[PDB]
Amino acid sequence: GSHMLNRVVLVGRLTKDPELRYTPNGAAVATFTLAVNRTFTNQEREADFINCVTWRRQAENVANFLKKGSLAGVDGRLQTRNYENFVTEVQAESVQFLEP
Amino acid sequence: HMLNRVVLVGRLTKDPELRYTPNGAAVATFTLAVNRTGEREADFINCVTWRRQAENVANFLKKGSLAGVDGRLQTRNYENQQGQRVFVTEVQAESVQFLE
Amino acid sequence: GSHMLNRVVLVGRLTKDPELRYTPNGAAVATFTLAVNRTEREADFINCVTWRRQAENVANFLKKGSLAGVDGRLQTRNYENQQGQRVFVTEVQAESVQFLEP
Amino acid sequence: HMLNRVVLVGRLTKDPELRYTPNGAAVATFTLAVNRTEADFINCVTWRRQAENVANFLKKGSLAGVDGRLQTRNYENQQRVFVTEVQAESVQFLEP
Repeated sequence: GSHMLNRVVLVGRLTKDPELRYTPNGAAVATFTLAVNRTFTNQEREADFINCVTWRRQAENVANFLKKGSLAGVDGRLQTRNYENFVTEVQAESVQFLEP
Repeated sequence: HMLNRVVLVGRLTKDPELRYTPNGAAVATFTLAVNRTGEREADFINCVTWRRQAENVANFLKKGSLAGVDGRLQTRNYENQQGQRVFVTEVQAESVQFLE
Repeated sequence: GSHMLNRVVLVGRLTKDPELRYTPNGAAVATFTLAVNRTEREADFINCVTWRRQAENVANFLKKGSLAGVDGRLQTRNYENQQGQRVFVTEVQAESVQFLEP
Repeated sequence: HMLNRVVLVGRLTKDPELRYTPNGAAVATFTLAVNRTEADFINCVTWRRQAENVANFLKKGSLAGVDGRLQTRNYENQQRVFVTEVQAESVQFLEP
């Protein structure tokens, strides 16, 4: 592929504790959902709920330091896992911990 | 209130769909295939654009055309008629870029 | 004239208190510099500029040491100085400023 | 670390400049003209495989996409010189 860009940057709050597991190849994987407030206001300020996935030390740092309600920033890519009986999620290659 | 930024460059998988709201707001939708580099080879992102940007999409973009998007990631999740939670993730394109 | 994208997103700490000025037409304009840490140089100094309501909020809520997030565009204002040498200016025109300690 | 992400799409103003470091690492610099929504002229830098691709694929006026980070750098002139550049992790361009 030529001329392909895919970049996402989000800051939000985890809706619940992150879920850490390990893949068959032993790679740690931490998942979590990020509530990101919208810019505009309707009628009430709605939010968007974005599923994120992290890998290896990134996933391990997430599991140890981030909890429900923690503020976190992610930098990564949009990835899809559509199947037939669509899924979209953020593959976060960097996670910033905005709280101590 | 919180950071939310998406930038993509890919190629439309089909011709864009255009429609005007009864009040005259143009809304155009399309799906961007973005190639990666055993694992998945590409991702397919649904995009939404409004007003002049949407009229540009409909007049200049077709299946296979190269297009770039700059916007935010939003969700429109809902509960279907069968009590099942359905997840909808889309890119609200604030700016659409294309050749010519 | 077609196919152009310009997007910057940063999180950093203000190295100094923001400076608030007003244009000849009365528009508020606030400037500030962010220290953006890296993963021998430890952080990059990036000059930011904001307008109107965003500038008012920056002036009221952000001070030296405040953590801030910016989303905007890269802009350049290069010129020729008194001695005839070109000097290059790069700054972030922030469309939105997130205050991470309100 | 903190968030620092830049994405640009523009046109090279000049042919890219290919240099090498003492240990043989390729380094390519170029300037992207990005029209405002009048244009901005942003200096970019890339390394190694990406640098080699820039050198033998991009020329004056070529369209190029950049994904990277906003950084500052030091390099003596051929006086101390300080520059603000986009460090490109990936450089995208149109199939030759």
